[PDB]
Amino acid sequence: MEFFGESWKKHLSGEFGKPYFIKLMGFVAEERKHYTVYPPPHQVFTWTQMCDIKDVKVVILGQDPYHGPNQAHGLCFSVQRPVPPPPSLENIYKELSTDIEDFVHPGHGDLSGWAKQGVLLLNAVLTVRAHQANSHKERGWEQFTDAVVSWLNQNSNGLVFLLWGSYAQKKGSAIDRKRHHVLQTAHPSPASVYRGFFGCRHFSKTNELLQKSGKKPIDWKEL
DNA sequence: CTGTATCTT
DNA sequence: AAAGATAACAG
Repeated sequence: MEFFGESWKKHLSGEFGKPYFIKLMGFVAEERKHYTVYPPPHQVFTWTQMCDIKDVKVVILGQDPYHGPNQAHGLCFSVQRPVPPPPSLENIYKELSTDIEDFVHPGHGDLSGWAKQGVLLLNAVLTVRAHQANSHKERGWEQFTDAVVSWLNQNSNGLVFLLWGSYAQKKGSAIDRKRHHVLQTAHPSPASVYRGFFGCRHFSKTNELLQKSGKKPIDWKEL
């Protein structure tokens, strides 16, 4: 029992011994000694703890973790109780309300409900220095997350990838566009949401693509 | 009014 | 690479 869920560890451990990862983890450790880094150590890999890797069906991809005190916890866009939904999440909920008829604001920002249904809540970069958005980009996280996306692309079928923001969209290259579905839009952050997110209907679209593939749809209200 | 991306140089 | 411009709205 530990940081990486068993199935994920079993399919990603090969990255552990690679120089870029040994260097990456070294960087994060040094940063944590001089600054506050989010999320906490034991929460950087929460996204491997919600469901078996062979059960992922949808992948919502973000940029990097929330950089405010105790928001980030391993699942992209999610915040544990009693932390109130951050602006980006309130925008996700707003999109969900007009996109999904029955969806109503859950009264909290914890997205474990989606994750448990097979929605991988990943960010392109997995750690961030307090108060500095995307401060840990280009340190090795992207290559690690490329490995994640790559395993899914190669070992799964009919997955729905949701790329939110320019950085997440960089993963676009790694996905067989005819073997999987890739939907891309602006980051739900207030600073960019008006660039396409509001009105993207990614949630209903995901379910329609899912149904056509013969998979049960995600119950976005199940939170 | 301040804090929450994206494009350009 | 890093910073300026630009932008849109809830707390």
